[PDB]
Amino acid sequence: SAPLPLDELRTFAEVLDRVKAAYVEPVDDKTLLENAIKGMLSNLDPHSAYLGPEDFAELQESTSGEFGGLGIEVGSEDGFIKVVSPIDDTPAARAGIQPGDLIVQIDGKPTKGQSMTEAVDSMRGKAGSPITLTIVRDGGRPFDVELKRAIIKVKSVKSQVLEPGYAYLRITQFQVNTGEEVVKALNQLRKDNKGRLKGLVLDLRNNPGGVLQSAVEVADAFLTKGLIVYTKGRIANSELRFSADPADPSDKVPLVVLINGGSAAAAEIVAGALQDQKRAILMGTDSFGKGSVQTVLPLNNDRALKLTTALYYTPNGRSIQAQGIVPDIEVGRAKVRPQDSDYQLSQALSLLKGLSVTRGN
Amino acid sequence: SAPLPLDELRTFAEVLDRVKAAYVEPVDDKTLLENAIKGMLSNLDPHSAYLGPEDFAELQESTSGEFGGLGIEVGSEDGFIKVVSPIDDTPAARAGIQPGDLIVQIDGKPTKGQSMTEAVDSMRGKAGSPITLTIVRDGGRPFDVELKRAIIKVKSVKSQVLEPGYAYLRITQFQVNTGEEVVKALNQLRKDNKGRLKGLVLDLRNNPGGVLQSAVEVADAFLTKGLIVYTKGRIANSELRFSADPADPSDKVPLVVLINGGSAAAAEIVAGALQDQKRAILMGTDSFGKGSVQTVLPLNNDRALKLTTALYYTPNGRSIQAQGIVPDIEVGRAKVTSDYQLSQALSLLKGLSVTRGN
Amino acid sequence: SVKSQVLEPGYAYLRITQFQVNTGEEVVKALNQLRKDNKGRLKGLVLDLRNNPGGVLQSAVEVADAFLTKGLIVYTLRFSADPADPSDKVPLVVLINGGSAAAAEIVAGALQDQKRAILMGTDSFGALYYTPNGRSIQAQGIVPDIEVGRAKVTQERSSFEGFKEADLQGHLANGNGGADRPTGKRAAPSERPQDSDYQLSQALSLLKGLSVTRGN
Amino acid sequence: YQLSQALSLLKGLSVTRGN
Amino acid sequence: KYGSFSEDSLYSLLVAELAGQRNRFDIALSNYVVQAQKTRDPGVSERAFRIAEYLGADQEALDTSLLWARSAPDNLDAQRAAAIQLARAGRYEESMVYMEKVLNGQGDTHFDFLALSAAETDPDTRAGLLQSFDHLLKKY
Repeated sequence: SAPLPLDELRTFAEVLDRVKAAYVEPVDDKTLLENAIKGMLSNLDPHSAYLGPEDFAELQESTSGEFGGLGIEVGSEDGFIKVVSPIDDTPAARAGIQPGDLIVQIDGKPTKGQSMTEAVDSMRGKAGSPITLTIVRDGGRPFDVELKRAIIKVKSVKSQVLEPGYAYLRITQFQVNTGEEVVKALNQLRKDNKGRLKGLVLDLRNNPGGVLQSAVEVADAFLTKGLIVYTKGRIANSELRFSADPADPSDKVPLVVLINGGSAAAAEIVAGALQDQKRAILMGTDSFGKGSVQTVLPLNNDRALKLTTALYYTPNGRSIQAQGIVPDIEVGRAKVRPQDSDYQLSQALSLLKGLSVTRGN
Repeated sequence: SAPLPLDELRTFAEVLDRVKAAYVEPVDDKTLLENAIKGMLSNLDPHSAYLGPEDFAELQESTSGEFGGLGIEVGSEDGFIKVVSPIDDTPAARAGIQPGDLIVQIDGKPTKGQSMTEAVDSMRGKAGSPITLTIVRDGGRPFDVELKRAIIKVKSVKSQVLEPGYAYLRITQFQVNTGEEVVKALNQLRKDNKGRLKGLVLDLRNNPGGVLQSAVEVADAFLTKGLIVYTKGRIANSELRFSADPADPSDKVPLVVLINGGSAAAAEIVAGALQDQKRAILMGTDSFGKGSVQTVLPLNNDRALKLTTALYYTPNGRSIQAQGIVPDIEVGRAKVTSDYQLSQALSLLKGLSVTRGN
Repeated sequence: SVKSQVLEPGYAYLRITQFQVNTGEEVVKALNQLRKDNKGRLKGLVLDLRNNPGGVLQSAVEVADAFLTKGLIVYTLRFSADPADPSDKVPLVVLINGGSAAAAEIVAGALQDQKRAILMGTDSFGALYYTPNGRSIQAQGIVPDIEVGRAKVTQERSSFEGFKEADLQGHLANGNGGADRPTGKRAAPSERPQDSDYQLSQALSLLKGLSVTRGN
Repeated sequence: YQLSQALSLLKGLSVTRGN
Repeated sequence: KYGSFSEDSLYSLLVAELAGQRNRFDIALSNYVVQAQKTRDPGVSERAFRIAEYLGADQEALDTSLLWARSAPDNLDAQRAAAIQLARAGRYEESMVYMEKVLNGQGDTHFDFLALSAAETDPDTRAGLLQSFDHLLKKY
């Protein structure tokens, strides 16, 4: 059929032997091959990693709840540890960290080549510990930012009423049990406006994502027909298809979802499902474009490797990871109630009012 | 009698099989083997790396001054193309294009939409290949300029005269002939003063490094005896020592050497050779502080691997790796109420000349 | 009058700025204290005889002799040189700026004439007393062989810090086994006299250069 | 401002509805 | 266009290369012979046969040469090397068959040495080989 790439294997073996022979430190073959595994996994896909025995044990059970962390969720798509999203209600967000900016060094250690997992692990620490991050803002001059890491506990959902008849549902992060809270907030809001609403500006911006089950629950809340997300990957078990229950606490309210450059996989799932099913109107800026799903594959003996086993897909053929979510209307956030604060929210609320008026009664 | 790493190779084979049979995108074996080579080269120490075809070619262009180009170095200023410097005495730069020229179009595509690096690459190409570019100056009608790509030698050492009797040599980078260049400069330098130099301020601030032989050659050009630097490594060939020829064009003139925080291995070699030997006054900030002489071993393919063959040691026997040189004067960049550090160096040189009298 | 300091591991700073009967012994006192603070002969002493109105002539002669052991300090009645020099042999860089008048410059005068010290700073203020050579202090005043006008130097803080190889992960250990210094936050615990005053910084830098190239 | 903002709503609203 | 190593083939070839570089050449030859048997690919048989010939063994060389020649019928050098190795063992009718197969594609041919190797066997085999050679001459 086809010839084996024996030339490349021979070249690798000879390279290994020459590296062992002509190196400074006495380096044994075991370390060389372990580094080979680590680096092939790293170069193949930045999110993938080789969780060895001790790392596997650490992943099996959480160490402790005392450890806090900056909270920012990062991604190595740019070659450095890029800040995909500073989670709301967190010291990182309160600082000058803005999604899309890089992190060159952490506490004085450059992160030009180190893996994302190592950088994130070094980020987490004891409550109240100071830390200095060197952040390259849109290719500008690097600057140092001092932050105090602490335990992170972000309320999932926040329901306000921008105007009698108009709601506003901010989803900070897709933690567990987000579906229950979202449904309860929708119910209490519906009660607030006498069991009827004219709009609901679901604010999924600067969202670092979360549990896919909770995202599917949220997308179900507003939907009664069609699928939310379906996965694709080479392994047999890669495909996973999700459905929407007919019941809906939304009550057919016209919707406007706001998309900011800090959107993540789960927020992308909800936004893409709502947009593709023609049940919403995306209004913010472009999304981020992260949809890969990583599954830990058990190894031969008390080892494992986290590899990107599949990627998500919105109900249409569009793949969120490849292109992200492209909103129907692109409104750039800027300074001019929550409406009076940001330009995106004011534009969305005005659009909802205009749509309500122009639809007739 | 050393057994092969049977179990470890078993784990490697299992890992490669799973990676190929689980990763979403169909990835062929050759890619994963190349990634593994890159990984086991890069994960040992930061500087060791695996150089592919393009990386090896560009490194070869780096360590040797000559490279294919138009004889002009340019850049982008706030999204606008401006001519930076035409290299003198280069056939490609004989066109003598006006400084600050804004090339609107290169190779049939406007400069807009592509980064300055992409524009430079578009200008760059195989030697002997003519190119045509479109330029507009001061809002005038665009005109076509024809240029001839050729192999241009790039100078690495720049010489100047700051004060009558005092000079200044800046080594932007260490290349194959850099040492020789330095020597040449020194000669013409003394000619500018009719054969008498009262001092000299070598500038090695922000010098990323280069070939070791060039560093040894420049150090010997500034030296007249003793060992300049000696390398140590596990293998036999790495173990090496260098010397200094008695000849010295410098004429034993007072020397002040500047080292910044960006003075990497090759510049650190010259700095340490001139410091551990009482021959020059170091002044500045601590150097980057890396000593590891690497070797570009050529593989059966065009691509090659760069590995940290050995460390180097200064004449005193102290290794500068991971700690860096500590300048004697220890001057930091500041302002006086243009180059404060160089002004301090010149003041120190003049004061030393005066206190030395005749 | 005297006031000592240690600007560097081997570079004392014996301010005088005033001459009196006491200073004749206090100069040697502070010199001994500096010798004990830094063992062995110092690398170089900066005698900041600036803004000094003057004082008792004999005390000036005593200080001069405490710095040099030979020669005639000033002739007009002449003052000789004793064999005892508590200063040992330190490269002395006396400072004169314009307030150096009469007695103060006398201490400078002899030194500048005996080559034992270098007069750094702006020109000095300048019966009659003559320096060891024919040149006097009233005929033309003291003209320092190095003119360093007073100035202020303000270091600029860099937001971005250039990492050293100590920061890079998995860097090779030091060749000689010595400890590797990390690149932590760097600041001045106290504003040193060098960065505050330009003339003193120039004097210290010249002393360091002289010591590194020329012995002592 | 007022006219320009209405202009966005003048057509931005219609495209959201489509036809 | 490039085949893909199975897990066992990859592991065996890796350990074989390591053994060959560590001077344990017997392990390399054995692993390469087994991989030539299983995979049946040209390149593996090529490396196995070159290793076997360098070492100088006869049985492994013959087996690997046959596997290589069958796996790369296009390669005339493979065919003639297999014929030579087989002739080392006293078989020559297959040697002449392989020589004829090479004769289809123009290239260097080995006839005199094989004739010398076949002239020392039993009279019947040499007579049959000479008859076959004469018939081939009638065919050319």
